[PDB]
Amino acid sequence: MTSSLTICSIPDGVKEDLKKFRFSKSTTMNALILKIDRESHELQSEQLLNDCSIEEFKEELPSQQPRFILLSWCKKHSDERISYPMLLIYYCPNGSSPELQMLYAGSRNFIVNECHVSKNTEIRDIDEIDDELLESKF
Repeated sequence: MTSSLTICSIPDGVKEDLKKFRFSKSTTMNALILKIDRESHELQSEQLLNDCSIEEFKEELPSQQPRFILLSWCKKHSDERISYPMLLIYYCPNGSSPELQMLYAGSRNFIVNECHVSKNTEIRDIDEIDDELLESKF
C-alpha cells in the first residue's frame, strides 16, 4: 500500500511449467495462478490446478492482492480445430493495494509475451467471477 513499482524477472523453474502448461494441457480447463513479487523481483507460480472450473480458480485461495490466474480453456474455433485460448485474469479484489495493482498490471504484459498468452482480463472482485462470463469471454 506504500511500496515501489518495478517489473519482474521470470525464473526458469516457474517459466518452464508456465510453458509446459500450454504445451501439456488437458481436455478440461486448467489454471495457473502466478505472482509478480517486487520483493523477490521475480515472477513465480502461486499454484497450478487442472480438471477444475472457473469458480474454483477464484474461490480456492483468497488473494487479498492482485493475483492473476491463467486459465486455458479447450475452445474450438471455425477452423475445425480445438484450440487452447488461455487468458490470465488479474483480479484485484478486497485487500489489494493500489501500487501492487499497478505492479502486477505492469508485468502482466511481459508474461503475455513469455507464454504467448492468448488473452488476459481484469476484474476487481472474487465473487463476480464465475462461469457466466466464460460464454461472453471465450
